[PDB]
Amino acid sequence: KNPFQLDSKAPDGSVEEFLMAQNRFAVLDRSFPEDAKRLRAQVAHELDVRFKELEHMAATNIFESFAPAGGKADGSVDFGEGAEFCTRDDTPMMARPDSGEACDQNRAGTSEQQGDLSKRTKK
Amino acid sequence: GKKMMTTDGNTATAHVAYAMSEVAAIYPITPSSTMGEEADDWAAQGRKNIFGQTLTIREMQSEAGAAGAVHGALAAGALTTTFTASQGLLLMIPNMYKISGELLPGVFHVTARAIAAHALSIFGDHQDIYAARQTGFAMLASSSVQEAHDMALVAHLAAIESNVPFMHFFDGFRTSHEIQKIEVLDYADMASLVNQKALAEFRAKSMNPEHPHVRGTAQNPDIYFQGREAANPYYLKVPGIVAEYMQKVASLTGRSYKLFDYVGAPDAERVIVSMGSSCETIEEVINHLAAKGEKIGLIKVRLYRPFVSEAFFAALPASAKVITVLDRTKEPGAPGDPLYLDVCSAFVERGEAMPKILAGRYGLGSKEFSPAMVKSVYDNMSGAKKNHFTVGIEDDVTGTSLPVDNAFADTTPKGTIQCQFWGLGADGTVGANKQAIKIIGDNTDLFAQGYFSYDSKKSGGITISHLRFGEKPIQSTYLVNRADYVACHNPAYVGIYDILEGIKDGGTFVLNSPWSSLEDMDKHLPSGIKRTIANKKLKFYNIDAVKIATDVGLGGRINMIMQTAFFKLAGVLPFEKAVDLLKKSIHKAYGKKGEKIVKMNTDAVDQAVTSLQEFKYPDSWKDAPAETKAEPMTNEFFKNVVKPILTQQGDKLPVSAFEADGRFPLGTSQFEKRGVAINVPQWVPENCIQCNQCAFVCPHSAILPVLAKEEELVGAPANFTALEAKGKELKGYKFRIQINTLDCMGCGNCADICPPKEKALVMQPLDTQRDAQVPNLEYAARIPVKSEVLPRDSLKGSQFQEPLMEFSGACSGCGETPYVRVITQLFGERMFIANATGCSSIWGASAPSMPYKTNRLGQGPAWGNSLFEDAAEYGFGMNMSMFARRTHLADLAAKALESDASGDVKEALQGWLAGKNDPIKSKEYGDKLKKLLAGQKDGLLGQIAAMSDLYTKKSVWIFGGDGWAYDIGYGGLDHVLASGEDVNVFVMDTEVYSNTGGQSSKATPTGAVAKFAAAGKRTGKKDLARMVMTYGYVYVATVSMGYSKQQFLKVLKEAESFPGPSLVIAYATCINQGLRKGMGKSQDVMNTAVKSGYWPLFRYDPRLAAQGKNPFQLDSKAPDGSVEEFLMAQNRFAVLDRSFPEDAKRLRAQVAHELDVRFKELEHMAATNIFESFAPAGGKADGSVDFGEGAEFCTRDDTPMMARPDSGEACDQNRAGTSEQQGDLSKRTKK
Amino acid sequence: GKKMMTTDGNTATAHVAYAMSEVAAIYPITPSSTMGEEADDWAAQGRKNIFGQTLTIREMQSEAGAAGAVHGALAAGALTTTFTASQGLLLMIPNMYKISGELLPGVFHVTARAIAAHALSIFGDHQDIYAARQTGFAMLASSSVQEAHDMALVAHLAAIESNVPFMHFFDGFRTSHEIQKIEVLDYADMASLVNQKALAEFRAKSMNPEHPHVRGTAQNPDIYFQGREAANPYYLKVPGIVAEYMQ
Amino acid sequence: YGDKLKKLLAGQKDGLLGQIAAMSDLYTKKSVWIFGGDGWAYDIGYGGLDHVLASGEDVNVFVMDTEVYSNTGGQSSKATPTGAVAKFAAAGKRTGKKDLARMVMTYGYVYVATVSMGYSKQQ
Amino acid sequence: SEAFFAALPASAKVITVLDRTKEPGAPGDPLYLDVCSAFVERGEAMPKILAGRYGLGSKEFS
Ligand SMILES: CC(=O)c1sc(CCOP(=O)(O)OP(=O)(O)O)c(C)[n+]1Cc1cnc(C)nc1N
Ligand SMILES: CC(=O)c1sc(CCOP(=O)(O)OP(=O)(O)O)c(C)[n+]1Cc1cnc(C)nc1N
Ligand code: SF4
Ligand code: SF4
Ligand code: SF4
Ligand SMILES: [Ca+2]
Ligand SMILES: [Mg+2]
Ligand SMILES: [Mg+2]
Repeated sequence: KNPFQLDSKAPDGSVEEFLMAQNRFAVLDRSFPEDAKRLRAQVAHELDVRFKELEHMAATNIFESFAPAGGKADGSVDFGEGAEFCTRDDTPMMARPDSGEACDQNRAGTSEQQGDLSKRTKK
Repeated sequence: GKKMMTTDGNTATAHVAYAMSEVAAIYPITPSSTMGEEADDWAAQGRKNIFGQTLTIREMQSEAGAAGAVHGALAAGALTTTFTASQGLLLMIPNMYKISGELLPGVFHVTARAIAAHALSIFGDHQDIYAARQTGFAMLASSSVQEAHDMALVAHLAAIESNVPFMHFFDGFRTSHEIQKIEVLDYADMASLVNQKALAEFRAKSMNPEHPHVRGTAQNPDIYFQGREAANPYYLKVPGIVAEYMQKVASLTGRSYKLFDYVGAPDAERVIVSMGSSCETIEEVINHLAAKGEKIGLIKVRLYRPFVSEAFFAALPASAKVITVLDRTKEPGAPGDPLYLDVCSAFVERGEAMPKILAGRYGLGSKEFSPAMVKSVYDNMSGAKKNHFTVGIEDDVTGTSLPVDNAFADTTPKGTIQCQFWGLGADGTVGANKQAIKIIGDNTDLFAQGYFSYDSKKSGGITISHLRFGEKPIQSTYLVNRADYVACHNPAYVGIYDILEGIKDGGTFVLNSPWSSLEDMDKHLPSGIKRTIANKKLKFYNIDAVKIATDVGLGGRINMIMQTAFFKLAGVLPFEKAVDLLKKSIHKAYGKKGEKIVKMNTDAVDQAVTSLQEFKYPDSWKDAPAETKAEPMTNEFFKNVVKPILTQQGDKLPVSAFEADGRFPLGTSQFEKRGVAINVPQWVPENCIQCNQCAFVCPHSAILPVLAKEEELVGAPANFTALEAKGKELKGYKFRIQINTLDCMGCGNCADICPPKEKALVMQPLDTQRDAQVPNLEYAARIPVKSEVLPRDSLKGSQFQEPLMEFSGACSGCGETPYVRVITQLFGERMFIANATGCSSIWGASAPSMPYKTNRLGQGPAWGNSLFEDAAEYGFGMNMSMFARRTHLADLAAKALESDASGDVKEALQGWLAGKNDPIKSKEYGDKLKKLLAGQKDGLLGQIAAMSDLYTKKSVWIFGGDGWAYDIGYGGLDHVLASGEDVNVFVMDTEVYSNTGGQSSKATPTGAVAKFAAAGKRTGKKDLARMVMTYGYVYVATVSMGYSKQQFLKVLKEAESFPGPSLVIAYATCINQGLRKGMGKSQDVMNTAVKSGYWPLFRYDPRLAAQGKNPFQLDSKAPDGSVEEFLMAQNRFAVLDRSFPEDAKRLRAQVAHELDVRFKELEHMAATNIFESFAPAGGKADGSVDFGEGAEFCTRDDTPMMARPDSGEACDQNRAGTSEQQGDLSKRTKK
Repeated sequence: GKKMMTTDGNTATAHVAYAMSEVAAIYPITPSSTMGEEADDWAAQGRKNIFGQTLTIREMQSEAGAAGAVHGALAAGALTTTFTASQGLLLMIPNMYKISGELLPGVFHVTARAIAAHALSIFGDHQDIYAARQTGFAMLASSSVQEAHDMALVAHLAAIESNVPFMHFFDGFRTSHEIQKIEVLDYADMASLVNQKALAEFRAKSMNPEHPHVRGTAQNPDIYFQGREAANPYYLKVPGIVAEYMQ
Repeated sequence: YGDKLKKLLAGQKDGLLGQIAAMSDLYTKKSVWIFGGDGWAYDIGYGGLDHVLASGEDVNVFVMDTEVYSNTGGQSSKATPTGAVAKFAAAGKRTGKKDLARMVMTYGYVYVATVSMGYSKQQ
Repeated sequence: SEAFFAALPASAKVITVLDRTKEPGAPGDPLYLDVCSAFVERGEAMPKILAGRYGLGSKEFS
């Protein structure tokens, strides 16, 4: 089922009275009447759009699964375990107790390129 | 009981921390990362703590988050620990006050690292731990790997009994990454030492709704001071508790400690007080010198907080007449560093004898602190007695340094074998050195020590191993400077580095090279080396490690041969045992895939032992002909500063060589020319379709397209082949794809993507290419770049622009640098870069290699690294500066328009004001102004003329990785984008904390394997793009070079031109992801990332809504079904499949499901008809009004928090009800 | 000229800070809030600083954000200031090392407030300013409403000429909120005390693509220590400079 | 079941049962709540709030949105709406309210809701 | 320190350094530690130095 549910209804048109009933809004109307008029209209439009977007969310049939947890099971593995090329650099930042073992550091090109160079330079 | 073990300071302390803790909140930071990672690994393997439980570990979004979680965990009654350093410890400070203030038994294990000031440093010193000395945490220092283990245990036990949190610390790298054979206790023994009554008291006083209490109250002046002093009893007792546990632990281990310990002559007259790993080297020197009659000693500081002066004096010989206190930090402006001030206080309070006390600074950022330096310190006490000195550097600026005599005799105990190994990154030298340390330590009574110096270069970097083996304890916490055995595993080093420096007489020198014949050696081996080998009668051995490896089938892989060389010639073990042990271990390790890969190594050993014969050299080497100096031309700065640094001589540069503020100039990497690629591309002009994709894609700017006119090719070398230029606009020009073979890293991305079947680029060995291309690139570099020919932001055209970020220390095939290189080609000359700490800042600016450069006109990115957590705000600040200063400029312009300035000037000003924020017009008129106002120094036109670097519209960019953007700096990123100001954020998503060693980030995808997500991350990838899109006024887009270079460029232009905030998220391949066919497949992987639907490309452009059109546009097509092969082609996913096939199948199916859903969501977004569209901006107008002006009721409270200068007027405070209720009561009461 | 006015420590300080700064990144925290709010109201009212410009002020998400913004503004050549205390000051510490480390003329005005330990307190003491004593910022104290005005000015003038960031502080409430009849200087008088050459030099060395440089490098053991000691000549001149401006 | 263990184990001091008896304040499942204002949730504490919600653990965040930093004196926050007057928004805030709710809903596995007592006590 | 001493009367026999903070476990608070170091480096007269804590959280200092 759709996880999103709308519990209130579309703007009933009383927003202007709502704002003007609070000094945080009204005080602007008394000091910068032109800007205030503009901003209260901007608020009205912002909410109009938002509500419309919430209505789509509520009417959509597109949403994803859910599961509290589970799976993992004992054990972990290093991301570099059995990789074909180095997964760490020559930096002291990536240095670790178990690092230091030789690997393909990508300075000889791709596997395929390396393979083809072998084929061509065979001798 | 006990157990022997060879490990580093990190695992030594993590070993105890895991046992003594139930919870751990962590965050990765070098050099402490190892601890948290081991804790995670052990918990996953099933290791139990003293309570029989596996540790509950969690990675937070930052260290501030970990500190808060640690506080909560402790408050809620769970023993808790954390690991951190430097910048991280700083973020924990606010919570430290709370954790100690609330008397919680927490324990922080800190690898002391330098704090970033004039520069960032990951190396060790005590700046960080001293920054927290006032938080109320007890502080216990350990000075050796074995001490790290012991003090970690004392800290925990003492924290539990005392109720005072503890910070156990040890020196970054010098102690944290040094390997030593030590002894560790079983968890059961640790458990037996725990005070059970205290543990139960902790549990009972903790937060719990069954018996609640209130904590974290807000207090007024009447009681705060009393409440702050009520913990005194606890701090008075902690010292005795620490001593008690030092004693209990000693009865189990045999190693005793005191809050302050003394070593040396009991009648010493000159004493040193120090803390940390320096104490080990100091003691070693005391043994040597005292044996010659010198009356010197050392007081080792264990418990630094609380500072118990009585224990200090218990360790001070009454005979001491001069005392030098060593501080491993710098507090600018303080009358002295912390330890020094603490000691001084002890003497004044004692009020008796006052010996001469001197203060000394050493070891900042892991600066060497060697025996010679210790000698300097001791000599100073009997000589000049210079005060507030520095040692380890040459301070020729203020003259605070002690001179250091490097002829000082070797002081390692009798019978110590010292080794040095010069390797090349990824040649397995370090891993071989570590094996030899385990092998030797496990099979002898010898003490072993290993330490490793790495390179700032991530690829093809040089490594230097320092190993010591001996019959006596190894206290040498400094590099080996007089080696018995020196091995140079890379022949390229022979002619460029001072490899035989300090090697002893009759010492053994092993070299890996194909110079078997005396004529070959004479041919390649330089004179200095020959004279050194000859004059010191060195046992010189040469061995074609590459030929044997190939011959036995190991395919040129030299680790085993050089390993055999060590075991055979180092002389720490007898031939027999060594070869035996080495082999037994070869079957031990390996042995996995048949005895075929076992035989090759066994064989490689046998063959190595045979080929390992003492090369014989003619006595004429004694005075070989000193060669010349065939060194090319470069800058004075590259000659005097960076060259010296790149060749391991930075330690000799005095203070005078550096800028007070730490700045460096751009383009110093232009001259490095390392030439470490094994294979480089070869241009085949017959097959070239002149598309420029190869140059666009290069992670290192190694490809230089050339567009010349006949006349420019005149002196062109014969082999400077050029095609007639294809393209209507290029009619008449000659085209060429010039390969820069020395700067190439040989990743193969260019060749891999070159369009035509009959490739125009083919990888060939560096040798087959350099002689021809070195002179060619050098000729081409002098050919003017044709930037005016084609559109700057067109695929082909962009490559005809000057790249302003070249030859960085990024890994070969790095997925971040191509993006950055292109961005500079489009805005480079007018951009600011606020770079978050991370790979981009590391390849971006690791001294002394500076990859960002200026163009032919001297313009280039103004680049800066503030911190890891504040890049967005840092760039926002740069944007504030430009706004302020360019507004000042605009105001002067407007004023000047109303003066008698000439019509020309006025016309230019009017033009600039009108095009002020337009890159084209602001530059056009600004350029007229530089001309017109040239020379003007008086009045208004003068000020305006002096502000020319502000004329053209600048481009502020914020560069950062995913860890920065989705985690630690997300709050700042979110606030900056929400500001609506004109900044550009470019996020290089590598889907992990790359630079620090592949730790998971909220950007890490479901099922991906990474540190702290080693069973595959179990939460989907955070959707930063969709979160930012909810704003409606921020331009948001995603890109992937491999999929579309055009969409990338389109995004770049649309984001930068957006007059608001822009966020661009790019798919960045990285070595941590483990691309199965190499990093040269990066472009193809980027391509697949998009096609598979794994990484959809889109753009959210607010200005489209401003015109009735949908701001959201999808740029890629629905998932094509290839995700499974896309994931299986990366080890970060493939490993999980091989280890947990069941859950891995499930996790990969979940990814395919998530992306399918997400693509469908993006689809309705593009199909929608609803979107934010009102007015562009408008408004302002001078004036301010207070939200409380004219309110009918009080709008502020009676609190001190809301009190303001103008507050205090009478008002209706809502205690009589509504206006109506009061009205009605008025009517009802009439009267 | 001089001007007699009755106000509190906060306003006496903000009066100077506004005049001597071009940019300010702020975040609210008692008892320093008054200063930022004042600087904001004045800017919105069109008050001009010594450059005849109204102040560019923005509110960040936290003090850490504020401190990062301050660092960036300074790095990019603007005279910058911020107002904070206690918990906020602590979050600015990481950036304080960077700001003093790159020798930037920043000025922090702090109303010294207690740090939250066994409890939170919005009241005054030096717990917060002492927590930042190793960051490399010069630290100048004022002990009265009148001194708050004078030291604030000395702090700004001295930061510009010395290139060492300054932390001007006074007691939370006890001074920040005490009201006294004092004398403040006109903006013109302050402007005449400014070292025009140091100022031009600060702007010439700042970040700019027209003449770039790299700042905030990552350094190894080979050179970090020398690099950290390179600023000594600047700290050596600070005392003399403060004394000169006090005079 | 926890209450039954309190009676059945009352007095137990030894071994396993004793250890279990001493852990009764852990028997009942607890409800972990995080309280804070909009300034905390939308600004300074946002990054930690975001990280903790993304963790998937069982915690409850309750945000009392006053659309300003109230305690400190009415300073604007990212939760402050368009046109509202507040300190640092002296001419009415010129950017709209940050949509914290829709941002958090993008995870899909976090429960998100908005309330308003005056409109519906039941909701 | 030079400026500190230029302000200290040569007659001073006892000096009390008042710190308005508390660093738990420190051998002394910041100003006190700084003053102590001043006397130690001078090497001359050593008057009695006393450390005192006051005014935390706006506590009256009357
Ligand atoms: C040098 C330094 O201390 C780095 S490098 C950076 C890696 C971040 O990765 P991101 O995904 O943002 O970028 P990437 O490397 O390209 O993957 C971290 C964790 N830090 C360590 C760290 C931790 N915590 C804090 C406050 N500061 C720092 N500097
Ligand atoms: C008392 C204390 O120091 C408070 S009261 C609080 C206001 C928070 O507002 P919010 O909207 O989240 O909640 P509200 O009050 O219910 O509106 C602030 C900014 N702080 C000051 C502050 C500033 N900066 C920092 C790091 N810490 C603190 N404690
Ligand atoms: S192989 Fe890689 S580093 Fe070399 S030119 Fe090609 S893209 Fe650049
Ligand atoms: S990618 Fe190939 S075809 Fe294109 S310009 Fe480069 S060498 Fe020529
Ligand atoms: S992002 Fe990855 S590939 Fe690039 S420099 Fe960093 S570790 Fe290397
Ligand atoms: Ca933009
Ligand atoms: Mg990353
Ligand atoms: Mg609020």
